[PDB]
Amino acid sequence: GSMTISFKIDSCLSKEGNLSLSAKGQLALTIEDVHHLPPPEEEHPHMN
Amino acid sequence: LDVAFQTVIGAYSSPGDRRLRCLYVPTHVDRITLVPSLCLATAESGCEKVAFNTINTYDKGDYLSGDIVVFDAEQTTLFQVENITFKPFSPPDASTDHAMFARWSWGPLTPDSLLDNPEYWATAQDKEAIPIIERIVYFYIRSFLSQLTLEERQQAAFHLQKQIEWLEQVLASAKEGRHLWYDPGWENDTEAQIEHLCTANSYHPHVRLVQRVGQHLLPTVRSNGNPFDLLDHDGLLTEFYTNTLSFGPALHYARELVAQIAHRYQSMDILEIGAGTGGATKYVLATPQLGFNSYTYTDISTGFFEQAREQFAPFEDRMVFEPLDIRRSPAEQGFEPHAYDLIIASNVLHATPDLEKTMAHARSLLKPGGQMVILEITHKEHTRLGFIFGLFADWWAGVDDGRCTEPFVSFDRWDAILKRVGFSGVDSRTTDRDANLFPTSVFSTHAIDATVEYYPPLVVVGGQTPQSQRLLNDIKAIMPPRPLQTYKRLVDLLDAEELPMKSTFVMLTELDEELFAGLTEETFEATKLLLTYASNTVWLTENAWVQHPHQASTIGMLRSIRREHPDLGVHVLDVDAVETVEQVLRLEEHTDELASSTTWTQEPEVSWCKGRPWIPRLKRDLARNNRMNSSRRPIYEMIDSSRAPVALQTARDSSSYFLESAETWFVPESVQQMETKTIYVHFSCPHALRVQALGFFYLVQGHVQEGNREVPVVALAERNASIVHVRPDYIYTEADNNLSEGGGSLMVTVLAAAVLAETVISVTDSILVLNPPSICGQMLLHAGEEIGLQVHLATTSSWLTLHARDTDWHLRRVLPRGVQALVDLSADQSCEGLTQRMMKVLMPGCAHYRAADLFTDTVSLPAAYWEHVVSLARQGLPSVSEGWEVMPCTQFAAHADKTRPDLSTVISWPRESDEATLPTRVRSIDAETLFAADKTYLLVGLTGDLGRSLGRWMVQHGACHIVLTSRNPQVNPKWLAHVEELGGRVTVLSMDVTSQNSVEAGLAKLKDLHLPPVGGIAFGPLVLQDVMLNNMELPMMEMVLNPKVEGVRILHEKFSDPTSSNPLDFFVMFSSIVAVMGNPGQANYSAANCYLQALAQQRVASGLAASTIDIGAVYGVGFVTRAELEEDFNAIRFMFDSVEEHELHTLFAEAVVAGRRAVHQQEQQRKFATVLDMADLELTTGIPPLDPALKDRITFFDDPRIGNLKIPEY
Amino acid sequence: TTSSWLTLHARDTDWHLRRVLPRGVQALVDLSADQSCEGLTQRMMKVLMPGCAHYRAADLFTDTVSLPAAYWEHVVSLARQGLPSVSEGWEVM
Ligand SMILES: NC(=O)c1ccc[n+]([C@@H]2O[C@H](COP(=O)([O-])OP(=O)(O)OC[C@H]3O[C@@H](n4cnc5c(N)ncnc54)[C@H](OP(=O)(O)O)[C@@H]3O)[C@@H](O)[C@H]2O)c1
Repeated sequence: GSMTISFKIDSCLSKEGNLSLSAKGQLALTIEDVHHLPPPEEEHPHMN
Repeated sequence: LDVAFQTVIGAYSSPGDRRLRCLYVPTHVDRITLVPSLCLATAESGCEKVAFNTINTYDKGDYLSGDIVVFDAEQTTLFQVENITFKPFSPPDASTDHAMFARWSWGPLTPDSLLDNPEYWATAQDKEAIPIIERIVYFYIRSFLSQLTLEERQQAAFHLQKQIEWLEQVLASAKEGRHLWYDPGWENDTEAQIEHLCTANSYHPHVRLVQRVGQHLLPTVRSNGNPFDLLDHDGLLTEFYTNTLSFGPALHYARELVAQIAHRYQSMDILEIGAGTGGATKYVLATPQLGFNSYTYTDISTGFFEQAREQFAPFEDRMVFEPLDIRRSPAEQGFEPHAYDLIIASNVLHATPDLEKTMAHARSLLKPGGQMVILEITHKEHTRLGFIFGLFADWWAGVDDGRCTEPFVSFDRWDAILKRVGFSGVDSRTTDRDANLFPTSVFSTHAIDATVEYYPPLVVVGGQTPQSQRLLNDIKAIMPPRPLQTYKRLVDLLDAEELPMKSTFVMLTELDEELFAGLTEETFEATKLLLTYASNTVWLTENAWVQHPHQASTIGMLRSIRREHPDLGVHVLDVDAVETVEQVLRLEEHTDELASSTTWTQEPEVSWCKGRPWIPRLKRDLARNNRMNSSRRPIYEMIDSSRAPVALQTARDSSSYFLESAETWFVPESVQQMETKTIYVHFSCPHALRVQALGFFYLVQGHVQEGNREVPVVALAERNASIVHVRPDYIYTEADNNLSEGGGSLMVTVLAAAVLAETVISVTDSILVLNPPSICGQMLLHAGEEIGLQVHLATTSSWLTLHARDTDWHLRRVLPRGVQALVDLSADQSCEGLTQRMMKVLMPGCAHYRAADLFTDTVSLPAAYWEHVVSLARQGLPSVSEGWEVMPCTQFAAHADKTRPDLSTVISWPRESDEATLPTRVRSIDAETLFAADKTYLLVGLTGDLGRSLGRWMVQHGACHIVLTSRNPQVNPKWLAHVEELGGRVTVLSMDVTSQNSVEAGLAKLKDLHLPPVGGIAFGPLVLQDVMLNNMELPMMEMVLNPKVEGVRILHEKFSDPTSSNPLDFFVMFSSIVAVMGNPGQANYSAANCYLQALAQQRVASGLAASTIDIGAVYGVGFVTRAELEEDFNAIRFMFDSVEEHELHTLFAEAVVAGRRAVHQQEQQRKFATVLDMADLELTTGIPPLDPALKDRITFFDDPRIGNLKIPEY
Repeated sequence: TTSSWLTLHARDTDWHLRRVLPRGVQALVDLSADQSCEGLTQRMMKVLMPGCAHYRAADLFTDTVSLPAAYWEHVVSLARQGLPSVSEGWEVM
């Protein structure tokens, strides 16, 4: 039920330049053949 | 999602606060996590509006770290974020620094008439330097005199005096000139004697130049060669100017004089003539934070300017370069006439035969009253400087004046000429009692004009006290013929039938019963009447800031009045002892003087201390500014690690190691952590070693001071610092030389690691240790033998010589099958894979311990422990030498790598100040714990957002018991629960500090709650009435004062005992920056805050911890936020800078540290007798860089108090 | 538990763990059969005491194998403290 995917958004601002790395990371997908996250904190009490 | 990210910034920074001083862009997101089903459901639902929460987990400034949680209306989390790291688009620079912090630099109201610093006297060696070369010549000096002058004519007439233009007469007369000193039997042997001086200090450059020029003056004597280029490219003449302890002390006095002048007159237009290479420029301009509005670097030749542009780049923003020929009119040269506040002639007036005309030119460029600072030759002495001086190509240009060279003008003749050319005469001089300062003795003068008058009606109020009576009589006798009125009391003034409305008032009331002690007697309406009838006024106070807080409340009220009524000249004179005259008349006549376009300044607030007048000026306290900004960028300060705790700290990302300030800033908890010994570390282990599951400790070795004995010891520190504070339980006190320098630390570190490995596992019958240090291998074998545990050694370099990338089958073949635990000490991570394979071949469930489990860069005991450690170490000390892997802390920080730990390496901490004075990465004031867990910290009036934030920060920094107080303490109990989660019990007291009964009831309830004794107070109760004094009412005065004034009075009386078992670690009184500068409509507030300041000052003078923080506009929290005044204060931001919630926490932290430091210095007999000694107590804050472009809007820009805080103008 | 028990949740932030997790813990025993909690466990190692002992489910439960009487005596004694917690055929297959 898992899928690990290394992802890299390479970027090139102008066709003159080479392709560079804009972003990178990993993706962990909990999947199925077709409350998953902690409930948020208690709406922090006093906030200007 | 980008808006969700913006939520992190919002948590980090409030609108209008500017805590986001640089553009942070998301650089590294640790973990996003999205529920696609819920996100799609929300998108298709049509609500398209979801709630969010966000924590600004990291906010120090270098990069923000935040965790986000976005959820639906039903509170289901659509997606969350964890440690999203926004890093600045570009690394933060000093231009992004927050300059809110400032200190009351207390400096003289006028430069000292005689610069006589003992540190800059002619030291004994100098008083042996020059007198030795005198001894060479003293025999027949009286006969040499005229001859010497002839020798000094080598530029003008020496080549004609004895037909010395002919080389025969050259070889004759040049050697005869040298023999005018070498004649008495020394002759050429003096060349050796000269060298005998050059070998050491205080005589090197001068006599070395004597040698170097005398040996080559022959071509120059005939006026052919260059007098000083005879030594290539000014070999030592610059050294003679800069380093000689006869020339040098004059330059030190010049720096002192320039510092005093620029302090008293800020934003001076400075023009240095004769700067040349800039040695004098370096000396004078090196003064820290001197008020130069524009520094016109200047010399007769432009050739030096490039060098200046290289030497004075930091001042280039204020510095401009232009050449000036002092022999020529400056206006003809482009310099604006009378456009300079100060001029500095650096030993160049002797290079012009037009001395009088050059000084007249200097006057032409100086504004009326401008300050001329002259370093120049005076009071010639033949036996001391003949050789080098007699050569130069224009120093003798000036004999036309009548005497030898441009005469060695005596300070008396200097005064005569200087007065003739339109100045005030010799106002200041340098101590020239004995010798060695006559060639460079410095003088200070004013560009005299209509100037001070050492007419409007004068009214004196006060004189009731016998000292006040004496001062009133002295005023009457000394005042010039003027219309006069006199009133015993200000109430009598209110009863006065007739008063002049253009009156100049001299108020001795504060010497008598203060206004703020008796405002209920209509003294406040009398003050209104005084303001109405007053155009100028001077108040006299008797040590208001240190002994009479009511007088200081008056000072604050008048400080705000000076802003409310700018046409009303307001002056205050604080006298530490009234009995110690003649200056109040001077200040009154100064107030009558309103020369706005001239250098002379108003002197809004003077203080008479130690028999001299002084003034305060707000100067950016670069120490605490650097401390605050180090939280946001790598701020470096020159710190002495030998005497100041300096920790070799790993980077946050563990990128590398760097030296940082480890100052604990006087945390008073040393009782439960009993007898915390201070170890001055000579050698240490870079990596912290785990110790029997107690934690990670850095193995350190070094001195401990026991009766001045520097006893060597080895301990388990927790900071890896040059100086550590560690409990004795973690110290091995024996001074065993076998545990040699560095080597002993290495062995004890190795055995700490080995004992950890043996203990955390011991249960097993056999273990394997992978790639341990050879020393570590031997000591692990010894420990296993002693504990009866079969230890096997494997090395990837007897040892089981494995290899990285070895196959699992090979490991099965070779690795013993009896192993039950694996201890991977391989610093290199390459072996990691091998280690994994071991877990496949070794016993199932085999215990695993990596190098990170025994060695680490982060830390955040039975005597038998170190006894066994040293015993095992003694089994294998001879295995290696003492300096096996010794490297200095600087070298390690420069070249070490956290990812590549070098186990069995030892940092050698420098011990000499010269060796240890290094650029250390400053640490934030609140980076470390600042508060004790066994004390209650009482935040009075701090129940609002500001106070609650301060309390949560306190508990985050060691405050386990906090008491918020307020007449209406509206705080959610769940907020108390939240702060409890932080590790501190917080309670609300419902204490109205206005009443003694209420305060006593609250303090008794503290005991009823069984809270620890009050160890500190954060006094910040506030009531505001934005109204003018003329329109203000006494009830408003009481309303704003009593919460402040009476509150501090009650709390001080409750905690005024320094002998009590629980003295306050700090008494921080939350003052407003208006207390330091005033503010229209808030004289009430400023007077209350000034009462707070004076109570803090006199409480420190009483031996009790105290301090004040002159806060600006707190946007994130406080009344500015709940009242939604952010826009109003932003509209006047140029007047009051924004103080963030966390920057306010930093300011309070530094105030606490200042109070503790003041107490400790009092233990070091610091008296804090006068206001000049308590600038550190008052942390001035909230004043932005004052832009001259906004001078019109800034209602206090004309106040010299803020002079150092002004931005370049051109 | 990621399902008294400290009802944590998988994918919880390290800051939340610092807020909730007790600071006196010296060892961590991850018995989560589902590997989803693994990441959470890693975050615990960042918030818990440095050098905190770690034990995963593989360290206490495994599918491969390749004693004092007091041992089983204590085991059965402790079991007898909580036998009624569930029925006999709780997860019989
Ligand atoms: N512009 C500035 O310079 C500036 C800006 C912000 C803060 N500060 C400083 O920081 C401190 C806190 O400011 P703040 O924004 O948080 O103001 P605040 O919100 O009004 O908090 C102060 C509280 O202390 C309470 N209080 C406690 N004992 C009192 C008494 N005996 N009489 C009257 N009120 C009493 C006040 O009334 P309640 O009990 O009902 O709450 C007030 O709510 C101030 O004292 C000030 O020195 C200065």
